[PDB]
Amino acid sequence: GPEEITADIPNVGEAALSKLDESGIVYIGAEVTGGDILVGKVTPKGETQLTPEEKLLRAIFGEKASDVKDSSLRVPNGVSGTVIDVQVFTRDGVEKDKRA
Amino acid sequence: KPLVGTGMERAVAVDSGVTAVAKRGGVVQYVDASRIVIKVNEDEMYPGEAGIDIYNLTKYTRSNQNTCINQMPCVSLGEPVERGDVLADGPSTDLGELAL
Amino acid sequence: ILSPANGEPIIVPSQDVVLGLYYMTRDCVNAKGEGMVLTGPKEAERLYR
Amino acid sequence: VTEFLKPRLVDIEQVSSTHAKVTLEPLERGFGHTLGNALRRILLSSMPGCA
Amino acid sequence: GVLKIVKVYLAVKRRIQPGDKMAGRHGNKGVISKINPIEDMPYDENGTPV
Amino acid sequence: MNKEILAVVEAVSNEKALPREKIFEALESALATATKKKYEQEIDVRVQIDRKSGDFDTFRRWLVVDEVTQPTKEITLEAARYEDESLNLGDYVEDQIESVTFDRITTQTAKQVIVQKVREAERAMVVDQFREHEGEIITGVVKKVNRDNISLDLGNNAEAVILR
Amino acid sequence: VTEVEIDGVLHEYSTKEGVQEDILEILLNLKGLAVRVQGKDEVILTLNKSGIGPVTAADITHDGDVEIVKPQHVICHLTDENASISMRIKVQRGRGYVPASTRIHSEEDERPIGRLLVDACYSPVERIAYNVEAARVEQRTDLDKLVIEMETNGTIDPEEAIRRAATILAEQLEAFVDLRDVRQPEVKEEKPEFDPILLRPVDDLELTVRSANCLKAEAIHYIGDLVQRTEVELLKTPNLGKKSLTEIKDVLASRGLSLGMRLENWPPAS
Amino acid sequence: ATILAEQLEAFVDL
Repeated sequence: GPEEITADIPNVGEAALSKLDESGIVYIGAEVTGGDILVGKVTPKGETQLTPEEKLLRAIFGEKASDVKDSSLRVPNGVSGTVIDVQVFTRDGVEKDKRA
Repeated sequence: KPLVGTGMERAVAVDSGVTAVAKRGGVVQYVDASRIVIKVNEDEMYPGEAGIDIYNLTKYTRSNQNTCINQMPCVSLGEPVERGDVLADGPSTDLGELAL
Repeated sequence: ILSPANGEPIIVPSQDVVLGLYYMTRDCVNAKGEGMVLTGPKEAERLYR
Repeated sequence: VTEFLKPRLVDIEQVSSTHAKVTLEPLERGFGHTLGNALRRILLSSMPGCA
Repeated sequence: GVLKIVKVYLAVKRRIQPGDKMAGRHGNKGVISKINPIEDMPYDENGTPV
Repeated sequence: MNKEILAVVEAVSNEKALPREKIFEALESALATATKKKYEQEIDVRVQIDRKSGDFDTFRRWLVVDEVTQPTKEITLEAARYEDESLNLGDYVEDQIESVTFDRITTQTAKQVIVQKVREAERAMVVDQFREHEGEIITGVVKKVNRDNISLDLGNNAEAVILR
Repeated sequence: VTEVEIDGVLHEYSTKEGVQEDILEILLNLKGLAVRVQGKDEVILTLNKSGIGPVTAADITHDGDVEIVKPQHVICHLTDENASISMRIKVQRGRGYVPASTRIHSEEDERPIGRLLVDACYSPVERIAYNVEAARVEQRTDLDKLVIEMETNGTIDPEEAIRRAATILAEQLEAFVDLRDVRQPEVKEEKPEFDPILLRPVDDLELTVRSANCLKAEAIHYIGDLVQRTEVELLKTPNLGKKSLTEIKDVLASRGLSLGMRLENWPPAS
Repeated sequence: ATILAEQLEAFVDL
């Protein structure tokens, strides 16, 4: 399945999320420090469950919460700095982000 | 400006692209920190096309070596510039002179 | 301190320190204080400072 | 705060009973040289004695 | 097959500090070696430091 | 909301072993641990999701004992002299409500609880079914041989063992 | 100046339609500003301007104690017609010089994105020359009249600065005016075990004022004497629901302690 | 130290 840039992250706390907006991408001007997470994108992790009795559950209850894996983008540890801009390129069809 | 220069500053600055050279002379109708609006002199404009031109000065933007490039408008307001003059010093430039 | 290549001392004061000493251990003919007698190096040091 | 850091010395070494080596710590970022210089210029020249 | 390329920009204001590399215009390169305080530097007899 | 967990329990085709009562109590416990992971006030918040009436709603436990350890869930035998509690063991309240539900961690812990519970329930079902079959000749596939005793599988993850 | 915040700015690298200089140049100019404050040790000035003109120092909203030294100090140039700049400026007092990133204390300072951190460079003296000359004194010779010339920010007054520096020097000299073996190291300490929270009152915990008056009306002012307040000795309070009790359990106990512990260290000092 | 303090005496105010 394709990626998702949703602000929510299963494991990390709000502290590692507070710098983000509802769309995950950081506010323009938030002073980030090393290691911190800019985005904000989780990944489809699992496979080979093949339990329709749960797939059907997670077809309606967990199609969004099935195989999360937080392959976010974090600032490389060592470099600090202020964010001043966020460019966004979208694949048409997928509408836009609120930031976009 | 460097105190002891070799006179070559005018050429190396203007002949580069980093400085937003004024195309067609006129009066500075409206300056700003990022946008310049030059009302063309009454002659060097086509019959139609009131054509008050706009120079959009690129603000802080990445370099191919991660150095900010910022053009601040070195010109005042209401002053008249001729064709091919300097209107915004590029990165590490002053008054249209290479200022390293 | 002795380079294994040649037994000459590898740690030699090269520059910016040799100049210092060479200037110090020099002799202007008629400089301020010529002709005195000093009761020891510390004495002359106090005199110069 | 405009309230400085006064030193808390650690040693007064008295080799030879007439040749002392005092240490002081810490001083301001530049006070070391200023106090040393003032004290030296005073002791060398302006110090009443007898000879 | 890429949906949302999000580029983020980061601006760091790197001040000068020991270790940096400075050079005149005559190949006299060198490394900045100490941020000496303003007063300790030599100064002309009219007060202006160097 | 009530629509969410309604869909949850109803979409469960094996509601036989998983009726709405025990299912919704298990979901109460799931949301309990979910908010406890959200909050830092680690208090066992039994939900009472209002099985068929309404949406979710949270509580607060108080672990009646002479120990004030973790006072966030401590109100002792009679350290509740307000509101005319009239309680001797279990003096709890709904002091706070409205803990988020559409997040990731709630759905993940709910899924985990549901899978655990459905497997346990259908295991109990099959065990009782074979209890009906007791005293008969039941086939099955062996699972693993051990020198002292053998583990055989009967299908539906039904296990049996045969001793020395 | 040590801190600024403008309305439209989100980071010092931005622009603002209407002002000629960029934000960074405004920061540099602000740093160049010179001001004296008298009573307090920090203050929040405000500058509001609208319309074309060179926005300079004197056009700020001065208070009674803050005092700009030179008005024509140019801050920026409002060049568009209906351009508006409204900024707040935290101006503090200190000693010496301090850069920006070295001022980091917590994360709440950077929490408001509008926060901009100019590196404070406050040192009222800019250049200090001196020289001696022969003083034609009452009756002696080679007495040296010393002359000190100072180029300063008009912040500090000459005699004021001289006497402040002389006090600093005399005190720092007094440190060894009677030097000795004052060497510091010691061992075998006996420390009052109680945590300093106990000395502090309830309002030193960020609690709701309602529960504050509640524990007032239930004989609780210190914190070493609310730990000497059994758990039954709290909820009896007039009108404790859960919220005031929430604050109580939060800022008294949940921060590490209990809602009343049978302790016997307090009082070791009260 | 004492001689320099006596030098300064006419300046400090504490």
